[PDB]
Amino acid sequence: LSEMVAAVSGESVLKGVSTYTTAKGGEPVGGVFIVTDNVLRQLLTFLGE
Amino acid sequence: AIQYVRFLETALAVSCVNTEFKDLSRMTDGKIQFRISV
Repeated sequence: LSEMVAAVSGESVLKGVSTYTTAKGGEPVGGVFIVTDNVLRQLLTFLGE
Repeated sequence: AIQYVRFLETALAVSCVNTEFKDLSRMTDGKIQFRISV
């Protein structure tokens, strides 16, 4: 998954677009993984916290 | 997607020791002479 996140470029030409943030705040939201249900349950089993 | 980079901020600068010398183009040659007694 980190290799997948690394593949996507981090550069936006508008250079300063405001960001969405976590409910705890601070650091911004970087991406969205879209999955199916069994995949979602297995990813939450392997990756906790 | 510009990002400006400073020489002093990158950690590579801990290797070199950096002095500003105002007129380098006029300078022809430079030497260092070490004297080591054994």
